[PDB]
Amino acid sequence: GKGKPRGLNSARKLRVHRRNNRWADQAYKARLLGTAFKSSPFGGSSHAKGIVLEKIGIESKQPNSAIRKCVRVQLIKNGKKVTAFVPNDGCLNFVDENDEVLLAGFGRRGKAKGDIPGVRFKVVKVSGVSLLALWKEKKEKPR
Amino acid sequence: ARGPKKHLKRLAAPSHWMLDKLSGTYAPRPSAGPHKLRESLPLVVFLRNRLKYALNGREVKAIMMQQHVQVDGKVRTDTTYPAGFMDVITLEATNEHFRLVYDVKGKFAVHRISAEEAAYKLGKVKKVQLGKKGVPYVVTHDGRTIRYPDPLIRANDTVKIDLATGKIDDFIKFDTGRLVMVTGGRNLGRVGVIVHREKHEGGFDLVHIKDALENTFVTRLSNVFVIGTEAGKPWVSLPKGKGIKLSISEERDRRRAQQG
Amino acid sequence: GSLARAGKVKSQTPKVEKQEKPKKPQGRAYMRLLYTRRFVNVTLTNGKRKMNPSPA
Amino acid sequence: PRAPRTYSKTYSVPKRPYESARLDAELKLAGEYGLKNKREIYRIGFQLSKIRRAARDLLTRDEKDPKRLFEGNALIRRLVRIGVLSEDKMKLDYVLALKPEDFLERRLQTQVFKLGLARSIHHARVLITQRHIAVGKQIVNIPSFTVRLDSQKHIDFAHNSPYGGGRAGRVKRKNQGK
Amino acid sequence: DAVTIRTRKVISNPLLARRQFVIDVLHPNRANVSKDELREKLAEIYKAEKDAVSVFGFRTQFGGGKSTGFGLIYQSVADAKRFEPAYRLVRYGLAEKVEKASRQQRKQKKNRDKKIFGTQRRAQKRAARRNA
RNA sequence: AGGAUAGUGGCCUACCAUGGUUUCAACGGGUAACGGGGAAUAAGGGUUCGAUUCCGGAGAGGGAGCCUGAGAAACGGCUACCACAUCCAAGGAAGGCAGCAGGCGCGCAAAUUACCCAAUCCCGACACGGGGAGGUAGUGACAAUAAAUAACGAUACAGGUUGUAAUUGGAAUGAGUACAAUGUAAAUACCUUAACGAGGAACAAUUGGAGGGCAAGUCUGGUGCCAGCAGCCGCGGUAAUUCCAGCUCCAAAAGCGUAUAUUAAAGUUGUUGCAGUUAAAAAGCUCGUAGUUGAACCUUGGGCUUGGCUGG
Repeated sequence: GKGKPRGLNSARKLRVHRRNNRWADQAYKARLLGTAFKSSPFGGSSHAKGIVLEKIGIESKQPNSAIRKCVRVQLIKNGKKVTAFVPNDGCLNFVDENDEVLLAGFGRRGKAKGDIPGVRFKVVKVSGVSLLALWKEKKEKPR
Repeated sequence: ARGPKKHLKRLAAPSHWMLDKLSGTYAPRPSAGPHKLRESLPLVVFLRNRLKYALNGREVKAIMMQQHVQVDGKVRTDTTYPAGFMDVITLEATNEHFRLVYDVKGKFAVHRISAEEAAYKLGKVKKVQLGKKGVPYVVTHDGRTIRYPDPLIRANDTVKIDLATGKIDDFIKFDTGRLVMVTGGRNLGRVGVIVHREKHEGGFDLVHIKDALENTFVTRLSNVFVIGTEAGKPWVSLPKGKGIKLSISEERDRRRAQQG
Repeated sequence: GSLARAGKVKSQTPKVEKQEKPKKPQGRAYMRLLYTRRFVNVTLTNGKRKMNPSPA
Repeated sequence: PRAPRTYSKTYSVPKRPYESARLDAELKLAGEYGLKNKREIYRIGFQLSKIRRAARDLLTRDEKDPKRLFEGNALIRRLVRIGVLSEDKMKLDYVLALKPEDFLERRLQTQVFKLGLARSIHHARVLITQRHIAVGKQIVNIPSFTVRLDSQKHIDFAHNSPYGGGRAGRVKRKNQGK
Repeated sequence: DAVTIRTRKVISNPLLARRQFVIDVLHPNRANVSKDELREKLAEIYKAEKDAVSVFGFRTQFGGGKSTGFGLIYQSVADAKRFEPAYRLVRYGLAEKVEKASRQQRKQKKNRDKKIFGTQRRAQKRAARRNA
């Protein structure tokens, strides 16, 4: 009989069984445990500002061979230190030590993207100016 | 919370006033008076939204402060005075007399009446009991207290108030075959005769009413108002439509024929 | 890894100015332009239809 | 505060953005009727999708049902009134058979061109937008204005338009005035 | 150029000693008709005093050539001055715009007077004695 | 039984019994929890959200206690303590923006220290006063609606009677500006409307892409496992369809991309509707209480009369 109760008065057994078994779903488990609130560097936010500690080059994973140019950022809201990628050919020169950078994820929702090891965030703005605007010479860095 | 409310939000006003959503934040809060807040019609709504004599709330107050508006034969200057079912509104400057009777669509019809009929009103007897010094009295649906009533009058009966002396002319006993208008619920405004009264001790008595088109509906006894001694003999003029509910298809057919 | 080569290729890419060209029509006119270009004067190569044929 | 004012979207985008069959059909349909963009095609499909949904719900009800008879006749009457549904197809089964080209036929832009007031469908839109076309005695400058059957005979140039008996326009007055 | 005025939804309102109606104005080859000119025209049509006629709330239809508003005709100029809003009488020149301080100044003066108990003359007399 | 209360009541007191809740989940803990009307998405069933235009509750820095009053345990009332914090002549005195506007801080994250009681309504001894309640304007790409950025001829050619590709014309119009009138409490704006207002009509549409998924290049130059791209698969080591650019093209367009959450896709939470020999997963095996679920059987058939609605 398909291994689940079918009786008309077995709603409690069906309701409790589903409730027990949704904990095997990591999307459901992460939402109720509040893991983003407790464990995520951003604390559940989409973006987070921070201060650039140092510019660091990270070697890509095999089979790729390149130096992915990231930065070490200490988040203002909680003091946590994360590594953030600086996209676009030569945008590392727009980012200096002790600058305020706005970060965002890679879109893989907490996982590393591509061949870049251990990096889960990217730089969106530096010194309040869009990194894309700086790259296309639409704006100049205020310094 | 700490005391009585004095405001009425526009969205929370009774729907039968037919107020528009966007004209403002508030609606006229009816004053305390003979009729309940939810089952009343403030004179500001009647004089501005219904008759359109006044263009705004400032003007309706100007109208009433000149002593023009009378409710039940007495001058009222309260713009939010809670006029209700069977009340008579007199504007002798325009030589007009209105009675607030529900139409079949659930709203208070603009029902003009003659001066002779504007000299009385009907009231549903809510309770009969003895006052101080052992004097019996009757409480009607509009909060009136009439002393020394006819000893045959009981609750759910209808009395005819002289409305100038406040006395009782005569009454109608609540019984099978009496003409009735429904004053509450989704059958509000319908007119029919009592077919059978079904009693429920400790609960709500139900009345079975048959329409003039032999449609039968059931409603609570508290929503039943006796208005006539038999079918086709009401003690007041009924509004246009005679309290007969038509289906939406019938109304659509009637409107097509009326307009060609 | 060394950070000295950041922006190497973009810096040494020879600068080429955009050739000045007439504006293309906007809005309803552009849909009109695309519609004729694809359904009125059809440029199919006997069943071979290409949006951007490279010169060959 | 004041009661909120209702608003709603009047279109919906396709689930698959890139599909040559749908892309070609839309562009072919926009070119025929001189539409500005794909949203004007999404709008017709959206409002036609909900006409069908209403008709489908009534068609699941039993015949002679009061709601099916009342709302079904009303829905048929509205579609017949704007000329989308033919007078011999008042059955609520032909409502499901309607197509987006039926609605685009009834636009003001389409009717101006098909009445000979414009050289092409693209000439029709600019005539409408430039306040030259009047329906009845009222100037309409909305190309998507859906022409009713009783309004069909009263589409003409505005009485104060240069093409309809008004004075000469800005350009002519500057030229003949020099 | 041949201004035509139509009145509809006319209601006789002796409660406010006036007649009230909706005004339709046909003004082809004309931007619109000024309120002052409509009051003159309405007074002639109904043989009333110009100062007893009030019009307001006009809007021109899309495409022009027609406007719609609201109009009042009182039984007398005295009745108009009694029931008309003040701002409309200022529009018609039948009254003078009352001159008062700005809303900020009136409120600030009111709150300054809340700090004085008794007459102002006593308060300033006492202040002079204190500072002398 | 009393006391207290506006009044019922372990609400409190005295005396007396030993009761009351709980695997149908009590009690405790968590909540990045005010509840609901509702919102998003949705074939159906569902999943997620609801501080926030309405209703109910609670609070006015944190507690507690009260006065007045019909009504408050009120905070634009008082009293005290705690924490902040203002003036001081050092003796003292005065505080409470989770009202409106505004400032600091916090941060990814949010507007004017503007005008008015004209409307909606409320309050008062009141036709007259007051109302940052409310309305009006300012900022406002939160979302939503409609909707410009061109149209039509002639030549010249190509072309299959007419669709274009170019260089040649005369028309049309609102974006904008403005007399004015309207609008309004007064304005602004809209709507109307004199005069002005379009050829590169420079009055110049953008945002992302062009290996696949996925629509659109095997074009040209640059670099050479570097720089970089790339949601994923992958591209880049000297002819790179993927990087940096030019050209061309594609998609959506006054909008387009990115991040995060959520919904569908997900029959990958499965009641509808999953899987368990070998892919993850039948307890080592029996007993067993709650739970769930439990064979069949008791007025059936027949007859007569009649009302209505479907087809004719």
